[PDB]
Amino acid sequence: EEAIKQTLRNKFNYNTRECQTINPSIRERGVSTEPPPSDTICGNITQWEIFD
Amino acid sequence: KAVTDMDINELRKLMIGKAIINSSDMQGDLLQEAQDVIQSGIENNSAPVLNIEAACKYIKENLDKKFGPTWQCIIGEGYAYDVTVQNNTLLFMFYNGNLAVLIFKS
Repeated sequence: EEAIKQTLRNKFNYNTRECQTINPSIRERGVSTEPPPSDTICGNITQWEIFD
Repeated sequence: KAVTDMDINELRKLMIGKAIINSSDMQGDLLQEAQDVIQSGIENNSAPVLNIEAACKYIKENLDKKFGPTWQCIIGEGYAYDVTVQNNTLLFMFYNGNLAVLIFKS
């Protein structure tokens, strides 16, 4: 009765497919964002320097 | 005649719609935009007598909407300042007579 079961499972009564999904490879990256440099400016304005 | 005839009180009276640039750290194209807005802006709310608050209410709001959120603009007869600013964010142009306009983006 054991052989008859093994005899019941065929190649054309139990095919055996393989299937995987396409997985992207993991990757570890660094990104440092530093804003534009900020420069001190000193200006004086007097009535003469405008007129000059 | 010419320069010799011209006195300060004649020069100021002769011409009000003149324009003169001192410093210009900001890029060439962005100046052309701002210069037109501040000149048209001040003359509008110059009113009977020049409200210096009123001028810089208009210029502040205009330059917030036009470019960036934290834009600071001050005008005056005469003053001294040192002001930390970002690169290519600053124009200093004075209007004719006794009007000094500093505009920058912090």
